Amino acid sequence: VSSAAASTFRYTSTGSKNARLRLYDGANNVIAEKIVVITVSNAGYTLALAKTTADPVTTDDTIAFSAGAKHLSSTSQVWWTIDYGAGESSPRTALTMTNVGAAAPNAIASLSNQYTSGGTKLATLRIYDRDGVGANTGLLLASTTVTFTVTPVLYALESAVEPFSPIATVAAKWSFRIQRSKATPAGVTESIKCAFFGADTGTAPADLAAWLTAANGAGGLTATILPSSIPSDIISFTRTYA
Repeated sequence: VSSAAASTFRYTSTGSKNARLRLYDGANNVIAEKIVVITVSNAGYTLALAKTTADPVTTDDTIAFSAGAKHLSSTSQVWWTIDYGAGESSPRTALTMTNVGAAAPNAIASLSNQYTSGGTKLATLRIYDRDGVGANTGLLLASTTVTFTVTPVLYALESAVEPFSPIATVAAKWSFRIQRSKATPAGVTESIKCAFFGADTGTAPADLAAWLTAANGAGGLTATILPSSIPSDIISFTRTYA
């Protein structure tokens, strides 16, 4: 029918398609017609995902995952994205579907994240047929989700006043120490900026952002806790009451 090279197409939707070859006269009437049925089925995609770390996960450590993608008989490059509860990675990452059948799913490397907060966290791995680089966003080939709990790290406070009863119009030294429920991992030093409000001024920051500004402001101090240590350095605020 032509001397041109073969033409390649990828079907957007699933179902049954009718590759149709037609012969047209001058009046665009069908003379001869040939139909080839193409079955576009997106099933048969297996997505495995699990967490490597098995001990009670803390917010200090980094939780890593092992993930893989497999198809029954299709060896075609797909795209994958990962969501840790905050959204999906903006560039879809290409995956080569070298292995098929039931031998071994193709693995996905460098899957890890650090969870700032605690509680129940879920990780969802999704695979799409087409890259989302452009306006094209192919059908979601498959998805999976694994949920787990992470124990948050709680902070306890020890407080004292250098004079136990601050004399009116006399300076008093508030001393503060911070205890961490879990020892900080080695190589990680924690610098926490703290702001204190005494009853002398009579006005306290009623807003969280105001407290943050006070901590980062002049009337705030910094407590440094060294790696592999529970306690913190003593923090001393001098305040005068009238």
